[PDB]
Amino acid sequence: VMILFGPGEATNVFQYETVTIQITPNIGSPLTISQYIYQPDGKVTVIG
Amino acid sequence: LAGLDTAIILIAFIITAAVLAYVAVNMGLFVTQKAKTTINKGEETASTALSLSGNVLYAVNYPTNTKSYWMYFTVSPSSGVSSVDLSPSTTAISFTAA
Amino acid sequence: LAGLDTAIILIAFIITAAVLAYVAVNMGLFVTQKAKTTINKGEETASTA
Amino acid sequence: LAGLDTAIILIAFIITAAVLAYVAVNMGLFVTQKAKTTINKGEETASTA
Repeated sequence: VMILFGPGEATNVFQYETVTIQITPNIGSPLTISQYIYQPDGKVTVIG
Repeated sequence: LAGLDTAIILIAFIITAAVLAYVAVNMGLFVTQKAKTTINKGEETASTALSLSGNVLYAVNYPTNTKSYWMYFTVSPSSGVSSVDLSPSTTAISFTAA
Repeated sequence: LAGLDTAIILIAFIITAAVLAYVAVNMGLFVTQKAKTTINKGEETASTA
Repeated sequence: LAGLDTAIILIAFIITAAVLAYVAVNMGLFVTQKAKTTINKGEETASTA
């Protein structure tokens, strides 16, 4: 699963913040993903 | 005298009972199939789920950190029990930063 | 008179109940086997690493 | 004769079952959400210090 940010959400980096993603298919229970994001530490950072 | 008027009412009452019989059986067949379908959908609902099955990766304009690029993660059906429909017309993915 | 119309409704109600019986038992056999399979897959998931 | 009194009782028994169905589903939705809220508050309680 890949999320690409547009100019709206891109505007400044997630720091000292909770981010939540939820996937909800048409049958069965949804998957809820939550991370408190500290400062990013490299080109890619491991958040969860 | 009475061997005729009674026979007519008997005919009518038989037809009346047969009409209820017809409706009751049809509607029993209908409702029991709705129950069958529901039981199947209940089991599908209890079984089908996604697990997060990798780390969550986040990408930014490092080191400058003024701008956000993408997030990546990996998912799989939970405990290998059943398949998941992921068509984007039916499925939603929500994103919140409260 | 009444010894006939009542008998017809009885026949119909028996068949109606038998139809529910048929469906309920079949679907119980089905779902309980799905449960058996799930329990096995849960144990496989907890054990395998 | 019997093709009518039986039909009335059927109507009434259906409505009676539908009323229990209505209440049971509503109250299941309610209680399961109370459970969801409780589970969240339990995790908040264990984490926050």
